Amino acid sequence: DEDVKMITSLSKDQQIGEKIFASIAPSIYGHEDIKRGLALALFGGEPKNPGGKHKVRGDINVLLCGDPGTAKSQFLKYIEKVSSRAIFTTGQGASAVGLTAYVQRHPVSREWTLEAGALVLADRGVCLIDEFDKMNDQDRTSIHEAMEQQSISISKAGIVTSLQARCTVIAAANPIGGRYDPSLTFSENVDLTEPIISRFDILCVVRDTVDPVQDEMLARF
Amino acid sequence: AGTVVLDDVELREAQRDYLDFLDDEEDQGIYQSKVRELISDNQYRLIVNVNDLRRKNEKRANRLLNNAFEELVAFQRALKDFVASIDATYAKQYEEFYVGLEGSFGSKHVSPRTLTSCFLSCVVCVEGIVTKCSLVRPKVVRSVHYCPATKKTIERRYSDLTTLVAFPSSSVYPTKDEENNPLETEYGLSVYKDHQTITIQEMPEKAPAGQLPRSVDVILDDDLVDKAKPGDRVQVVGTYRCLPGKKGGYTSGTFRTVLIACNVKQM
Ligand SMILES: Nc1ncnc2c1ncn2[C@@H]1O[C@H](COP(=O)(O)OP(=O)(O)OP(=O)(O)O)[C@@H](O)[C@H]1O
Ligand SMILES: [Mg+2]
Repeated sequence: DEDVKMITSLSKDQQIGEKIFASIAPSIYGHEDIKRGLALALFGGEPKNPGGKHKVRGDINVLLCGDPGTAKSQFLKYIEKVSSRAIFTTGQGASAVGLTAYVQRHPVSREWTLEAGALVLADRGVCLIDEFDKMNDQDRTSIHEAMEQQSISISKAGIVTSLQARCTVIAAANPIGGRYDPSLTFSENVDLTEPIISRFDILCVVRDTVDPVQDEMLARF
Repeated sequence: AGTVVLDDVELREAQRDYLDFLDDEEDQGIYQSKVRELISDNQYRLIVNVNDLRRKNEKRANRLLNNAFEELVAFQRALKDFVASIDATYAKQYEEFYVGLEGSFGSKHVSPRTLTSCFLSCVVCVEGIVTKCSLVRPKVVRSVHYCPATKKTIERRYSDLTTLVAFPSSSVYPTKDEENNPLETEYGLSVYKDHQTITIQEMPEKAPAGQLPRSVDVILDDDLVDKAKPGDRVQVVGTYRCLPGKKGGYTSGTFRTVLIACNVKQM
């Protein structure tokens, strides 16, 4: 009850937006623009569908491309910590949660289960993918289907289903050669394809450059 | 068992009806030449159109489709009578002859997915593909034994699936004489008949997309042993019956349903 009044009082403050922007990721120095974008990504928008004909989503996807050592994964860890419903997965392999739905006998409970991917589990939530370039064919296909149609179709073991995938996607990746090239476009620097990049609303580029003062401050922290 | 039956209106009338059905004297029927062909070819079963029977006698067709075993027994008795009538010499070779069925069954034309308990004990038609087959195995019908100690030979008769339910008194193989003199089995004089089991699955072209298939199990008797092979598309007409489980105290109440073929057709 009083929490609602406190929320309204904080809203009455004229600089609440900057407070929220600076409130994200206390443990990461710099990258203020990334935090500002993640603010909008977390708060989100509003879907619109006039009748049952024209669906427009309100989820703001985020893509990060960075040189090694820029702490891309720490942002995803913080987002998972803060978000009420957030799923984390990695494309390199051996992930705790898969990225594709399948029907299997669970090793522990020994029961016949339908395990949907991380995309399905995060209904009205956030899905985080690390090592975005390392993903194989199946993961890329499932991600493309979930981002463009916002639904996942399953036809396996006599089961035919369609499941809702209303989720916000945040991803991190590294350039092709291991270092970003300012003389080439974003698409030429990244292993991903243009249709996949086109889905993301916000693209962030983190380029490592030798600044003595910034390096000194980062080392101090 | 000394129990015998003296009168039975239904069975006698049904036998008379089949006798009139298979006469073909005052009619354009062909079954007489069919029987002559069977005698010529040494085969011992007949195929009769169901639609023809319904046209000639609708009540008999209705009863046969609704009730199978007794009507089939009456058919076999009538075949024995007419084979004896035309040529009694040929009827000596075989114990009993058999009847096949053919024609458009209509509502009873049933897919392996749509076979239900509603069609139990009736004659059904099914279209499918063959997936599993088993080796041909002989089965004993009449056994003959000889006693070197007393120079006497005996014979025992077996009837297991002829009767619906069997008991431990039957199906016992004799090995000793009344005075414990050993008996020697003489395999030449005994009688055996072949036996096979196959499995039929609903064709993938007909099954609904994305759904698992359903299958039926079929038993092939002595005549129809080699008529089927795996990977083949066939149509089977036959009875649909329950399978008697072996003796026990507590039963869960679930039977096994097995289709006993009478006609197998390569479409
Ligand atoms: N601005 C920063 N503030 C705090 N720690 C940082 C910062 N930049 C880098 N680091 C540290 O650098 C280390 C590099 O590991 P990290 O997993 O964060 O890298 P990454 O950017 O995800 O790299 P990769 O491209 O190899 O996946 C981490 O221990 C992280 O804490
Ligand atoms: Mg990382």
